[PDB]
Amino acid sequence: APNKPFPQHTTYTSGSIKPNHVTQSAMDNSVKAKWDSWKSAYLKTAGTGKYYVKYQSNGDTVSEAHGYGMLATVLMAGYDSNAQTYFDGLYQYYKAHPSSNNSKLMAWKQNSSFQNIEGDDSATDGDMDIAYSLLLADKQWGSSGSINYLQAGKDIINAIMQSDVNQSQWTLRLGDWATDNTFKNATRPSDFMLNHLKAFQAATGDARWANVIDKTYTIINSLYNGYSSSTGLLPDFVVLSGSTYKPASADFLEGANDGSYDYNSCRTPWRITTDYLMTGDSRALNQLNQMNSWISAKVSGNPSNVKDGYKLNGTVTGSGGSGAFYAPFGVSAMTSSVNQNWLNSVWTKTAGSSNEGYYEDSIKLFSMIVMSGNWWTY
Repeated sequence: APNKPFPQHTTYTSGSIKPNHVTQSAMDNSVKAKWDSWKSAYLKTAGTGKYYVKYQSNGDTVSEAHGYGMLATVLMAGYDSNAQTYFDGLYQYYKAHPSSNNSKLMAWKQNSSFQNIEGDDSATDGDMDIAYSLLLADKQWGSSGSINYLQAGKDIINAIMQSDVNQSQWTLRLGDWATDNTFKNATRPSDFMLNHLKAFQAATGDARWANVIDKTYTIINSLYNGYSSSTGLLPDFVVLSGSTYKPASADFLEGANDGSYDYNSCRTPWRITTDYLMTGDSRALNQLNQMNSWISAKVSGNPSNVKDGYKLNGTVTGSGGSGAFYAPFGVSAMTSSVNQNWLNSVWTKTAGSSNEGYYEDSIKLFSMIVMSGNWWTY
């Protein structure tokens, strides 16, 4: 039986808050309902012994989606009696899709027949969530069964350090391909999963992870003060120019909003706050607090007014509402009791929302796990 069955009712750092206009059991049951709806839409078989996550309508996948499936299945054990079967199947799918640069990392994208497409290099975020999910699996089920989760997790973590970390700068690369002069020093703030990195250090003893945590907090604060002092917002991509990290310019890698708060960075208020929640580490607290203050004022406290993109100065770039964007602000709102009403509003919006699509629904689900007090770490 699972050692950390959902719901764990984790105690987060002192002074943090959870929604308080609904009961704890209503929250737990909302998460349960969202998990059932997520799996019904997104969690699919992938040939015998394998599962995968369908990230788009045509049945393609990416390693980001894979790692969200792995993470969710382990967190939802205790509720979902098939959690370990799903997790194991997802594991076997990951093992069958090694990156062409480091065989412990994952080839980032497959078509609907599970063949690698668009290049078979890794993506650092998918790698990191797969790695973290394996440490959680060791906690959840133990490593004595048919898969030694802890060892699998160490092996991928060491690979991330080997191939997905720039060890000159102690920054996370975009992936194991990102080694040339244009891309080697670039980093994606949505990969700043500081609390995953602490877990990596704990599992391996490698203090290089501490170097990356330290540098990454320095970058967050440099960009905050330098580029987003009134909003707290971080750009989709960051580049090193001369002495200083800066937002990327348009069409650096994905599109026109590469130096703005867009579809990558919408995850940062979730990923960064989680370290604070779990540890009390206050090194991004001013940045997160500024975000809370700015967004809740920007939208007059109504989560339906959050748009799917902003410039770093707070100018709207998005054209619509999106749970990928409102739900992570719910998590950052948890830093202070001054946001109680705003956090309650985000909760209600998120829990009451319809299925929007793989990306939005995954982000809402994790945000709900966190807001309900059910996140936990290695």
